[PDB]
Amino acid sequence: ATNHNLHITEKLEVLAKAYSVQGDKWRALGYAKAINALKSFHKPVTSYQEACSIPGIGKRMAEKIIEILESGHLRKLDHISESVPVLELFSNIWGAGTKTAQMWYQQGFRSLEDIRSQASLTTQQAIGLKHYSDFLERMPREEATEIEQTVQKAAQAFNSGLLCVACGSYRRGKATCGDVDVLITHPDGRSHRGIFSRLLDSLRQEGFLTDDLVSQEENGQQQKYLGVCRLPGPGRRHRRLDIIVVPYSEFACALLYFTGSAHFNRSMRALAKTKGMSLSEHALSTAVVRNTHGCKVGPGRVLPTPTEKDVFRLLGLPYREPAERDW
DNA sequence: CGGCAACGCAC
DNA sequence: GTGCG
DNA sequence: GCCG
Ligand code: NA
Ligand code: NA
Ligand code: NA
Repeated sequence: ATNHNLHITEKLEVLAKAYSVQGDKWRALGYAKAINALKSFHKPVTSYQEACSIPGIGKRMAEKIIEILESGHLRKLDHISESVPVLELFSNIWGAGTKTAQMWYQQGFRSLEDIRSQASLTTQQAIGLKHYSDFLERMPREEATEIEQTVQKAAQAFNSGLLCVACGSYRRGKATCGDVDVLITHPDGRSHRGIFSRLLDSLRQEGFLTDDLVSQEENGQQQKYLGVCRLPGPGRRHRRLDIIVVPYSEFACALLYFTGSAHFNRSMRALAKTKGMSLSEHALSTAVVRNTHGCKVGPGRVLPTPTEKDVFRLLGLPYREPAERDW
């Protein structure tokens, strides 16, 4: 879908990025949703009233949209802190968010070399810094495929019945991916247990995993690994890789969650909410039991969902293919 | 005005 | 408990 | 920022 409001959305993206790097995530979110709507509008926006009519665009956003449209500029841009470029630079380091970026900036740091030479770094941040360039690039989906096949080969050697699927943007069909998230499970509902640890060991022994950001995270019955991998061969770059092992009964909800996108997951959680349910990476459940003070006193009950279609069905929604889940 | 999800891990 | 993804 |  052609963007008939490019000059507009271009200036709005710069402002949104400013808010995002300085910590105002909620304000940045609002901009991102409004920007999406603009890029996909059938024609160049021509009036404030019309702008206001689009879902996601309120008075404030319409006010800026019309300003750019009629004046060609957005004055709010000329008042952006000069620090934004550096705050984005620092926040591009895996493990370093806005607060850390802010702190380093207040210490006078301005470049990556400054960081490497004078900044205090967590273990995760040091790995993120040393792979700065590799991690900022989006890999061709062809490489993500090789990464997924590598994990799957190691996994299936332990149990040929395991089901492995790369999620994230890869599953949504994008030509390039910022990372690879391999979701692993077993149809018999129990054989996924005792795989996670030895799978990581096997991949580590074979030289595929090069650094661990979080060797193991236990979220209910789900086990997650966050790390760094590199395919064999000269010229290969280091890439971000997550491996998640889950019980079959939660496979559909895990698939949906890790496939995303982050915006799609938000709309689905909100929608589940309007229907007295909650949707997480674990399951689709009925609303939690609350007391006189609207406080969690008892978990809602899990509504079994064998496949993603079941989740949409129970939510009264038409099924949506992964490629259609950017928003 | 408050919600926009909730959570685990590193520190 | 803060920060991060 | 947007929305109820
Ligand atoms: Na600003
Ligand atoms: Na970061
Ligand atoms: Na507010």
